Amino acid sequence: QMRLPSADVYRFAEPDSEENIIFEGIPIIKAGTVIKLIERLTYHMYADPNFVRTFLTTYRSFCKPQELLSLIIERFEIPEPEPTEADRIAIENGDQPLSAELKRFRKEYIQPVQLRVLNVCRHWVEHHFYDFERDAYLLQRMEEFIGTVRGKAMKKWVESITKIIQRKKIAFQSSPPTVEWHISRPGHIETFDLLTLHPIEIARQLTLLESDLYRAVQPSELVGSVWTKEDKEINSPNLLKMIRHTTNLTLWFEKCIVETENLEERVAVVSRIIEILQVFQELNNFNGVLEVVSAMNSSPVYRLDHTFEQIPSRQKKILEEAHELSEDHYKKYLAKLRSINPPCVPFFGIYLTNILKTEEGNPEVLKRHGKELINFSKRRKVAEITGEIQQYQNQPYCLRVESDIKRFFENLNPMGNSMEKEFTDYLFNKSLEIEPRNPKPLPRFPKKYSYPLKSPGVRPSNP
Repeated sequence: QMRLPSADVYRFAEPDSEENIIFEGIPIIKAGTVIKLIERLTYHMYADPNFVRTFLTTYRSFCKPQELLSLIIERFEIPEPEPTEADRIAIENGDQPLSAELKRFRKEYIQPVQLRVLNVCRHWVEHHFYDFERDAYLLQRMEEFIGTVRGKAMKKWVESITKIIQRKKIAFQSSPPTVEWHISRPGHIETFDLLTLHPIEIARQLTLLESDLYRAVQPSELVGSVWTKEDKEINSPNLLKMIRHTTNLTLWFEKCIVETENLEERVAVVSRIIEILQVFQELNNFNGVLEVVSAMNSSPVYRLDHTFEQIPSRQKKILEEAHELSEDHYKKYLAKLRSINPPCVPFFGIYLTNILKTEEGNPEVLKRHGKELINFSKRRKVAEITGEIQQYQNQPYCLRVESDIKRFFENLNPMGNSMEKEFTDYLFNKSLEIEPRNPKPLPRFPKKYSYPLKSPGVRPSNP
């Protein structure tokens, strides 16, 4: 083969050994030092698409962005062998032509490695620009590096990378159905509520909202269970925003239910929420369907036997059928998802559960002769889970946004100023009040709504 740089001048020349890289054409990396991982992330022998994508999605769980950039730049700066004093003089004179060995080295090692590095930089800014958005110094270094790279073969890469960075920094194929209105009138946000807005529109606007929340979540926000750790707000902003939306919506449904003390009005409320679930299902917004199921199964709501006994049989069946989605480890849901095409808002809860388990259930590193190697197979397993999330992030819903309804829901704050525990306890105590435990009979309560409770139904007013 050909002689690579000396270890005392280039760190990525160290031959592979059982102590620096472990494998599972193109072998699969199981573990290794950051150095070897980076070496293979830009291997000169061949391209490694799957490793590049997996590495860029999960590296933060084992290497800082600043250090990664330093490492790939260090990788890029390949030194050439130093000449002797005899060779130096031989060059001043016209003694010999350019070393065929050096020519080969430049062509077979340096150029290919350098191109691999630029390919990583390209994928980095294209799929994970948020690293540079969150760290200005990082963006400066990258731009400085790319901005000084010079070479005929690399010009095209510099151009491409530069274009992506620029556009990142600055930053209906069909007629949608007519917006539906019920009691509340357009523009009159003061009357907006669960029973006053049209159930169809509540479902549509929530689907649009949830679709956007979903599409913004990046896989790296789940890697290393970072959304549950100290720097969660920085590493998982999009994921938290969606989780919080879900918590708030579920709590809002529960709230609407238990605060409606009159039995007939509460039955009306539950029935309307189920109608909303019907439209969520209609739009393939499983996230929404399950938020409803979650509310119905909550401590304060599930125990309201007199309320569920009073809802229409047809809706009891509709709720039962949807409830089956989560049953037995989401067996029915997972099967249903496999044959679904977008637009769709998948249930996210499952991804979080699986990752938490995979993250806790696997070792951060792998011991070899006492040396800690990064367990890359673990990262590949997590990437397998997150890779599924991106499936429905590219197709928008053909539904028109209603800015006022959208705002109403973006601002939902069921808990008011009270805290989590305090509110959850309040809801359960409200449940016990409207439907007391066994011995005590069901007390009657006065109506709280002054408008009709009759639902307009979930069939769009197309005519």
